[PDB]
Amino acid sequence: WKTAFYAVEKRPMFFEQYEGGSSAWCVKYQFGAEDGGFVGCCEHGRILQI
Amino acid sequence: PAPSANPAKIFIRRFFSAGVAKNVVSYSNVMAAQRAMEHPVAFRCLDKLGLTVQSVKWDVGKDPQNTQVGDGGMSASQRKALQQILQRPNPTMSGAQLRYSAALSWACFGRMAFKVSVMSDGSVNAIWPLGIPFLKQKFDRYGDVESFQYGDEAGKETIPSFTKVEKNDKGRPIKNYAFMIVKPSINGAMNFDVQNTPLQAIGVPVALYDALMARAIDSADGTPNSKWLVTASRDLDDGQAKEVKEGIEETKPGGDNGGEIIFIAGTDVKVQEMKNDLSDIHSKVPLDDQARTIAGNFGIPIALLYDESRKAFFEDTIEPGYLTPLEDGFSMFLCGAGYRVIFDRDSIPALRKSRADIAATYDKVTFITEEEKREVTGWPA
Amino acid sequence: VIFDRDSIPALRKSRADIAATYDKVTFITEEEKREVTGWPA
Amino acid sequence: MVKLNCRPLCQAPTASRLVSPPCFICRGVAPSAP
Amino acid sequence: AAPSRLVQPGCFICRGVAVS
Repeated sequence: WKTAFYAVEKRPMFFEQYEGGSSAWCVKYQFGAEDGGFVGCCEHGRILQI
Repeated sequence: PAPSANPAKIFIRRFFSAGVAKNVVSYSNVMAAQRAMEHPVAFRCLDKLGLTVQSVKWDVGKDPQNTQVGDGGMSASQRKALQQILQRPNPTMSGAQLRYSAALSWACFGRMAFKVSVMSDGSVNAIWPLGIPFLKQKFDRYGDVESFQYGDEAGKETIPSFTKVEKNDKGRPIKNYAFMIVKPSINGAMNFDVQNTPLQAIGVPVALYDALMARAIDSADGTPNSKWLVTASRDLDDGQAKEVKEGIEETKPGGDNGGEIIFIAGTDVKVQEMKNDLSDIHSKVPLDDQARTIAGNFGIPIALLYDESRKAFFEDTIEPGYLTPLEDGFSMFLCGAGYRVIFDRDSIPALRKSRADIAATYDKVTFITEEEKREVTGWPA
Repeated sequence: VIFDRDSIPALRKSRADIAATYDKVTFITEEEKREVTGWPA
Repeated sequence: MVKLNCRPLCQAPTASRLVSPPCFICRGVAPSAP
Repeated sequence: AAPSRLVQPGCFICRGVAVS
């Protein structure tokens, strides 16, 4: 797995008070994250079926 | 002592996420630092700054502000061994090369990292600098970094930080750790902040510089280097017009009738001499200005690229931008209180005359004891 | 909290000269000759 | 703006079977007959 | 890759006595 499939992370999970759309009586929070993944060389794995 | 509760918890909440081993330098900055080593002026200032800091000589010594009578020179043998490594680091490298690479990485990224191999009793065994582009670190829950990851898949040495590591009964560590010396910036975020590098504010003029030099190298080859655009008239009998060409042509240096006049009987030919200025190909005026900007941003007097400017460059940017932070970083966690790493000022060849006269004039004063006359110009005791 | 002015590398020359000329003054006690250029006591 | 909220007064059970890998057979025995 | 089979040896015992 260390070379058959890679995991991509760019920017971790984050929150922030969304200034704008938020008034003196109601808050609007906004969270986000940026990540992805792909296969490496797929001659390194194997699958069993029926 | 340590209360373990810093106000840096404002970022691990949501601005950051624990246990992720984030990289310390953005890849754009690494590429900018890599290509800045190929640029003529950017490399020149870089290797100058690296060279000067590399020249200073290290030593461990008693610190001046030694109010801690409970000296932290715990063994006086660890301090002896610490002197050994500062003069002879990890094999196949000297202390000079360590100073050069440390200052270079600090100038390029605003960061300094190292690795120690303390044997079992506070006696450091060797020092290794760490490649800053591909060094990743992971933070704790409260406010700080605990270990550094060095390598993607095979390299997985989660070398602990100096913060959490197996300490001796007095406080000295027993196993490896790293330093991660950082340069401060706005809005705090001691370790979560963005880097602070001159490379942050030199993107535009270097782009201007390479663009103009691209114009320069391009128009150098491509503009004809010929003169005397001669043109014939529209009744000239090719068979004798060629005689006109060979007549004009056979005047070159090392020609039979060269330097004599050209006589054309009838059918007036007209020559015009091309200017071919080619003396402003690189745009001299808007090129030195870009060179000055990428120089001033690194903190180097233009005159260097007279002795007054050299003394200024030594005691205004190099000293309080590379020498003081590196010295304070090592002094913070490499040895106990009361003792710290020092470098000799008199080892700088540009400051020798200044120190000399300062020493001479102080000698003339009388309402000052001898010991304070010493300490004001080095010379501890 | 105090920071020592003589730690400024550019200020060393003037402090050196200002101390030398003060040494030549005579109608002034030693203690005030000190405090005028640092050096508390 | 009403936002409803419902919680079945009564509940109910949930049964299921526990089929398990059978006493196996092997595909092809050497000493045999057509 | 196309799904390849995983044929294994069966119950192999004898080479010298055919069954009646």
